[PDB]
Amino acid sequence: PVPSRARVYTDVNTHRPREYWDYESHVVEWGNQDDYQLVRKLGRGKYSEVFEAVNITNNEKVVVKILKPVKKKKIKREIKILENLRGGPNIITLADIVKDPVSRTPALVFEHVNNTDFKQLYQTLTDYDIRFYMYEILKALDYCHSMGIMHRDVKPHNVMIDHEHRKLRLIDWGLAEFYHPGQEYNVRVASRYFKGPELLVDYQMYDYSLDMWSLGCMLASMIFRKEPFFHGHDNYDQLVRIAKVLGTEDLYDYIDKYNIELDPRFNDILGRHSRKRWERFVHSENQHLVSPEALDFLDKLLRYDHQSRLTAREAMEHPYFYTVVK
Repeated sequence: PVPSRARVYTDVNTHRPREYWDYESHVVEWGNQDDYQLVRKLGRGKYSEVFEAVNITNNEKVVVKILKPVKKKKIKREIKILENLRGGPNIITLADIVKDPVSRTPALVFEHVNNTDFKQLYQTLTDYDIRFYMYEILKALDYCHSMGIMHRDVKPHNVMIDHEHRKLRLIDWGLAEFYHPGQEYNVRVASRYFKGPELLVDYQMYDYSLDMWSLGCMLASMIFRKEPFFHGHDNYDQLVRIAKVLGTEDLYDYIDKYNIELDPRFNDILGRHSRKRWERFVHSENQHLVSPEALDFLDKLLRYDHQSRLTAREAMEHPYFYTVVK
């Protein structure tokens, strides 16, 4: 396996004090439990129950995430990432961190954002709406990459949209990591439909560009109205359905370039496939969302070679966003 480096923000953490990325030695400063009053449940998560609440101290609208017991190392990482990124554009802000003195169980308190069900939301988005919100997610990603942090779970579930106020937040940093040039990460880190080829072929020296693939998947679902775009049945099958769109030739070039040991179990399932034109996924029900610049932007995000992909700031430059600059 040939080593790899991020083309941007390569050395952010290299020139940052230990205290910035050494989340393990980070000490949490707790708030008061009794400062918060629960109002409504917002639904079950896999690792937390989420409640609508109010800070009775200053009457601020809050959301509290009551955590299920999980390894504390993981939550310390999330907290330190949240703290390092606070104030950033379209980054959810951690307001406070509290603990229940009777049950010991911790809970994270975030700013309230009024979220619309994304399933019904993408169904009504205008051409401008896709560009605008895409430009907003980009803001959060460039910011967080510039702070030496990969999100690693970019997907519609983790994007809070308040449509009436056209306000967007990137949430759920529980999988996020600090980028260190040369470091090998574990690849079991995204949601299936949003995993980058680098994860699926078990290439460990990845970077911020992973998020840009995921953001690519989101764009493909929005402009084509096919959510999710790559609907694989498992990790192996996920690559196959990517290969069915991007082609097997560029996939094999990708492994060769990085001297990747492709899992022997891929031998009978990949086959041969050609690069499809993006205009093939265009029909009369989604046509109004698709423009030449949209298809160019997408093609420059969905590529096997993670180094080839547009960086977040390079993506903000694209023709596709020329109207959303006002």
